Amino acid sequence: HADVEWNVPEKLLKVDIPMALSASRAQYECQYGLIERPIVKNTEGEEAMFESCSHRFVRIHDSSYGIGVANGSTYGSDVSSLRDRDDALAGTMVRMSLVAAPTAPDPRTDIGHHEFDWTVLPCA
Amino acid sequence: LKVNREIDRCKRVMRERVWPHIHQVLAQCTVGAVKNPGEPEMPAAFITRAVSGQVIFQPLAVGEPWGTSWGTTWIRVEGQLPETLPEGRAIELVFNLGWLEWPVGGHIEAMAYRADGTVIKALHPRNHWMPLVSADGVKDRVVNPDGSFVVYVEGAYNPNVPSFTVTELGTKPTGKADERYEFSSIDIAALDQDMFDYWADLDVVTGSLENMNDADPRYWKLAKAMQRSINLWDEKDYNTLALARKALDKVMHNPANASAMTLTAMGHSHIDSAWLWPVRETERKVGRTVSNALALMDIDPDFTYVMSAAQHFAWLEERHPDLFERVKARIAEGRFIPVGGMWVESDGTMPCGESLIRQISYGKRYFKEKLGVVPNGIWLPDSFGYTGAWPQIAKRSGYSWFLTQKLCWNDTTRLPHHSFMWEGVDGSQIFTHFPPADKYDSDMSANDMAYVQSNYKDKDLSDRGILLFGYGDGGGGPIREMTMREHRFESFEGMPKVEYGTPDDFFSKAETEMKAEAGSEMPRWKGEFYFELHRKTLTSQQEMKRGCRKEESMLRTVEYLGVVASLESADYVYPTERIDRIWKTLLLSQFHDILPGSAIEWAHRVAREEYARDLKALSDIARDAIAAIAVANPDVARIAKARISQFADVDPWRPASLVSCGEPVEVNRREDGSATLDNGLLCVHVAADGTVDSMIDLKSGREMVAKDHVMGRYEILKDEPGVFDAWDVERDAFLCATALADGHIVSIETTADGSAVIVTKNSYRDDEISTTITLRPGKSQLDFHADVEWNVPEKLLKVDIPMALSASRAQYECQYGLIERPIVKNTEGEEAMFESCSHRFVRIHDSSYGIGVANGSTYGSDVSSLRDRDDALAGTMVRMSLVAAPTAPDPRTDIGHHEFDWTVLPCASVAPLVAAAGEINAPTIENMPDIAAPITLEPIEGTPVIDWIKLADDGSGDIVARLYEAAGAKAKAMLHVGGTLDGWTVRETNTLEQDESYPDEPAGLIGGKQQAEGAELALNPFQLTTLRLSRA
Amino acid sequence: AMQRSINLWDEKDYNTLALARKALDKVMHNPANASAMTLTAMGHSHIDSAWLWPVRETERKV
Amino acid sequence: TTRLPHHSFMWEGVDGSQIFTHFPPADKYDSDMSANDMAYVQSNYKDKDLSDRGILLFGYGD
Ligand SMILES: [Zn+2]
Ligand SMILES: [Zn+2]
Repeated sequence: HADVEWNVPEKLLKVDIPMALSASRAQYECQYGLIERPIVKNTEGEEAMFESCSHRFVRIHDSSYGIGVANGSTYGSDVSSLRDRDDALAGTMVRMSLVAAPTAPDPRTDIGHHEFDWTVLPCA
Repeated sequence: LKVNREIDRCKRVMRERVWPHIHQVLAQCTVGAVKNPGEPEMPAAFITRAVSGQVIFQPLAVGEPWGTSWGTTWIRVEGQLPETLPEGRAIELVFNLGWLEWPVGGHIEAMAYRADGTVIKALHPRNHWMPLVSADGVKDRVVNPDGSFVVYVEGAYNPNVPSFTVTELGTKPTGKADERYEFSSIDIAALDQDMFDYWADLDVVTGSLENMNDADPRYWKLAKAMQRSINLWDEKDYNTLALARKALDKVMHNPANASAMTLTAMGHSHIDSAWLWPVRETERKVGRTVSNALALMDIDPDFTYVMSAAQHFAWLEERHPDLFERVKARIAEGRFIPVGGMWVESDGTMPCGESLIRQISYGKRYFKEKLGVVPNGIWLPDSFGYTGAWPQIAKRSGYSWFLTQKLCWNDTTRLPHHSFMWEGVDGSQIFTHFPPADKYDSDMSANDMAYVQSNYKDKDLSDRGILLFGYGDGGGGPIREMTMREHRFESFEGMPKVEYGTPDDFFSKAETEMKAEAGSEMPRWKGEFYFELHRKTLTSQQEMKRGCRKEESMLRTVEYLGVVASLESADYVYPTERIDRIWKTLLLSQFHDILPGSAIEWAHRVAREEYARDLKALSDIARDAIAAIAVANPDVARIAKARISQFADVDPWRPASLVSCGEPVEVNRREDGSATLDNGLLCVHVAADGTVDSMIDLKSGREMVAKDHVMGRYEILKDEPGVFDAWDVERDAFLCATALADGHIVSIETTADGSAVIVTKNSYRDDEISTTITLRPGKSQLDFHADVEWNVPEKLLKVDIPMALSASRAQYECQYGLIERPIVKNTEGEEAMFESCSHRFVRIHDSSYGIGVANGSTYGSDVSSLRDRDDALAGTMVRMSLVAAPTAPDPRTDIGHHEFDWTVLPCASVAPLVAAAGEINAPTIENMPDIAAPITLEPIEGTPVIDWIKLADDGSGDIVARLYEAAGAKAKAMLHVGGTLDGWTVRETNTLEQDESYPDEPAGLIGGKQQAEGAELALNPFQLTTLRLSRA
Repeated sequence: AMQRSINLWDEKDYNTLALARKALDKVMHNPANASAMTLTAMGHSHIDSAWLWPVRETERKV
Repeated sequence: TTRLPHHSFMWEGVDGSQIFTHFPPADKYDSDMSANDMAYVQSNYKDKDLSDRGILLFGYGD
């Protein structure tokens, strides 16, 4: 549970959740049901999906295990693979966007005191 | 415009006013020849027989074909080498035997020998000349004290075989001269180096005007000098030549641009081990190409040449012993480079994991004892896609980089990058590069420079590429015209910088600089390289695909028995050499032209009867080894019809039998023709016309057949493609398929064991399909076995399996592991994947259930969703291709009597599917005593599978097991060993059975070398580890 | 280099300016091609002595 | 309708006397010394095979 006192414009904040489980696709939820999107983006069109929506949770799983993260009010995230310092596969990074501060139609947008809540679970 | 019309004048000047005045003809030679349309003999045995008296050499006829198709003509040439030869000029023979120009390695070739059995140089369409004197007063050894000399020429009258066209040429020696090639006066000529340099300069200059734009002033400063020169050269006054070259010099020395790329050029000729010619011809092709390569290492230094396919080196060792010691002299020098240690350039997707590992091993072994080299990367420029398990195998085999180019022919999509990091399913990554020229056989033209620099897909952060040149696909190598137009492109402002180099150094520096430059932005590709072309190569010649699996699936049994018999009986010699010969013969029939089945009728005929011979020879090593175990354990038990299938459901390598041993299977014939098979675990209902139409999983209580569909319906597609008949499938065919609704049940019966069988018949206008559906007691799977009497060409057969389970992706298997591909293809690039490979099974599953289908020899399939007649979702259709009949290189391909086997399972997890695939692909043997396996793992968690228990190759007596993980989840297990090898140690190796560790690769064992009994194993998803057990 | 520079200049921290210019320097010093033309530049402004204004204005324009 | 063939040439009158004439290849006297003008000057100059020399005027004119 985080309390932010955002004051600087033209910046974007987000937190990360590095998971020790590696898979080829990530699992989000829809209004009713679920979808999966690639993690490693191969073609030119896939690299255009570098940030995506997520209602209330994101799950990275395999045949027999999985780790999930559920949020309160974020609505945004992105996933990518993680590589160890000796350059072996480590897991998957799940970053979820918390608060941004544009300037174009609103000069003073999103200034001060935002709350955020989330939770991490091991879930088969 | 005036310039474009000035280019034509310059090209015609090159072709007529400059080119002929290079070889000044001095005198012509007397000739006599002997023809032979049979199979050729070894040259060494002919020369010594042709020196004493035993050949007559009746003279040739000027203007007639000098041979017959697939024949050999030996020609004895005698000249005089007269006096008054021009000063400081080279003297060489010129062989103009009626050459064409388009195919270099396709039509006739030749090879010139000395009168002791030694090779001089080979003769090809664009490279037909032999050095007599080298413009320096030194003569070749074949010159008498006077000008007399004598040459023997072995000429191969190979016909030109079209790629896709019905023909009778690729069958057998005809004895007739179909394509006429004349003789036309072999002669002697003096070479003019200055005119030759002038022609080279003109060629370099005039080829750059087609590729520049009329915006830089260089385009105009060039086209002016080209015009001033050819306006100054008068072929009737030699003194003007020196005037013409000086005009075309104010533009030849201009330093390259600041940002221009840098290309590393190496000579390279690709030889397809068997395609459009018999395999008895490839040996001579390798010989000719290599001889050409060494005759170009004395035209200029600093020229480098690469060569792959250790099998080619072996073929060269046996046929030209003298030409072998000249190669090794260059290897130690550093200009001749053997690359990519492998037996042959195998296929990239079809062979199993053990095939690839054995190829790498045999190649590395040959490159060590003979040449003394250790390659660092895999050389595979020509292949119909790549499996996706390649990165892990390569990294765990000691390799560092990877090379491909064939993936440019994709019909829909272009890959994003040329240099990138390729990560497999396991997670290991390998640096991969495509040559930007989009072809391995370049001619070092200006067109190729312009294309390389203007097509390279990573010009912002790499500015470094590779460039291969030479005449390939049939041999021939590079010609001396290519090398002397390389020194012109060294700087040549307007074009990339070019320099010679070796592949290892280029790859090292390119990878390291691209890494240290890009940062954590390095391009990356995870998955497999699906080839969007040539879909029919998965089913082109079925007897080749069935042969590759049946031989290899039983090499596993034969090698396992050698382990069991070498532990039981105290005296039993394991036949290493026979097995090695069989393995090499197998790896030769997995070339990228003969496993896809796209070669002439002759090549497949030979390769087909090899599978028959080695299958028979293999099942005599087996029964001779089983005889040893039979005397060591003389009273335990013996069962007929056993099958050692790795990873069963209860006992992994125990030899299970074929007698099912359950309670009988109740059969309920109905009056309308339908029947109802029902064992304890399934309730199958077969309709009146084959085609199971409902299958109940009595354990869970779920329908297994998609509603309003029937399982077993045969379709026959109408595939008549545009080009590459034996290669690819139109999408149009998928629209034209017609089901065989007619049919009936021929017989319903039960057998002695208690299983139930149903025998069906089906026909389409000439041919017959008779299926046998079996239900065995105590097995939750349905077995199909079909016998086809295929007779109609230009058709394609396949069966369908409609599944009552709907998902968004389908699951196939790779060499080691699994992959998933979409079912509903959304984008334009996805619709290009309408047919795909599948080794041994396909699974359609969801969160809590799944249905799988395993096959025996098919290798091909495609999936799509199924929609009910009221237009609600029904399930998924799985169709797998059985047999096709092209016509292009083989007029009579795949005619008559094919067999097929497959099985369908309900499987929540993947373990029973793997067990069923292993159990359906295993061969049968007789009188096999049932004894527990020596190596066993008790699964604490996950699904680890021991694949290839075998003996060591060092002859020391160790055991080597290759175990992996086949579920996609981490697996923990521990090792249990039988009472025959207690006290033994265990340790971890690489795939080549050597004590080498790599920091970027996880290991299986926990610890080091320790006692075998009780050692534990942890395997991260899709990991491949190798255990070695030693007596001490 | 154009992309690397503007990704480095933050108008709320002046010390980053010196960092941004150094990125847009690995490409500013590259010698012209061998065959490039040569142009002789001179400052020149053409004054139409009378057009779209009275002639009493051209004097001030000069 | 028509473009003249050359930018630098010898202009001979009715009498027979000749004078050396040049057009600035930028096709305008008021240039702003932009990259567009460099690209245009080098890619439009009509005698690049034997002259490789041109003039370039810049400033706000008219
Ligand atoms: Zn090839
Ligand atoms: Zn004016």
